Amino acid sequence: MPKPINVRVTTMDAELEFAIQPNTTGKQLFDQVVKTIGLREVWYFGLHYVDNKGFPTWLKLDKKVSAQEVRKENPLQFKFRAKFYPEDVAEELIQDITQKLFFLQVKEGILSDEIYCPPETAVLLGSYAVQAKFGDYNKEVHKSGYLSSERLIPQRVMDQHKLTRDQWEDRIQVWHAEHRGMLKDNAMLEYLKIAQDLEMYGINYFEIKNKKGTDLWLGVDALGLNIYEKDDKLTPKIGFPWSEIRNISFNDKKFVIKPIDKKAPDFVFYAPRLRINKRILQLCMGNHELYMRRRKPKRITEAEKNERVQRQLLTLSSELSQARDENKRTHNDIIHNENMRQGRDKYKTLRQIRQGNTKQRIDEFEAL
Repeated sequence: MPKPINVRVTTMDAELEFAIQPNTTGKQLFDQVVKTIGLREVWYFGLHYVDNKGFPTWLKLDKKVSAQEVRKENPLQFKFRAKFYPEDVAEELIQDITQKLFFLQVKEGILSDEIYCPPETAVLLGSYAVQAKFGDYNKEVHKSGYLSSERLIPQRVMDQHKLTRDQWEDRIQVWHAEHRGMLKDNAMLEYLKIAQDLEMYGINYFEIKNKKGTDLWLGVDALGLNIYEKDDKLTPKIGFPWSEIRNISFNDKKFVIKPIDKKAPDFVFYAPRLRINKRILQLCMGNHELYMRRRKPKRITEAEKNERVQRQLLTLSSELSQARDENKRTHNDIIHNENMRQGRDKYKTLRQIRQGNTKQRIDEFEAL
């Protein structure tokens, strides 16, 4: 008689605990999870685990779960998370639940400083998250200190302003009040629309090298491939949109990305670890396929589309200037500020690094 296998699956805000069988496939486990939570925009999501050798792995839906060398423990431990992001959160997400799971996952990344976020944006996001959780601010319900348990902003932002925790709470409350009338779901959407303009939003970074051995980063996202220099993960230097990419493959350490324009050269780079390379391939093909499906069945910021949000950000800029402690800036702070001083942003930079033909950009790449 087959022995049942106890599993535990967590989403950003729930846990599921049930038993599967030795013949249960990843797809069957995945389907049980999404059905339980009522999630139907399944193309964005996957189950993540650690294998019996210590490596973070995404579950294959085709294979038996018992055959994927999941770390032996009772219960087996999985995390249900977004593996891919939409190109534009505003145009694409359909369900409340889908929006929520993205909102929670992105917010976790911002708060942990996995995703760099400048002070004024961080604070405004914080106030939108507060609107989402609490609903309309009401002085007679939300007495002083209602925010005392909240993770409002990244520690870095707190470290560089001469404000107390109580002052941070006072300031976030004022902005919370500004969002009166906004449905919780739309506050979650507004949060995502703001966050999606961040330099590091939605990007998976991988250590790579060009031919002459220069250490670089590869960025894989819904829009395409970016190349970063070793000490600057905010500012891509060279870019290849998915529209120019025919296929992606690798062998051992060598990645070959072929062009749609057959007369263009191949984009070639190196990455040292087999397991990581399998993941890079999956992320590339996955993002590429979604990209193509959107088109064959000029990007601006949320601030630029949304005059009110634009004013809110600049009002916060003025409000935070006095309290700023200029000796507390981090490396990423410094990079971001210099980009801003030059008038740059995510989309301007993306268009800039994508100019020139494929060969010119590959030649730049090999020169780094």
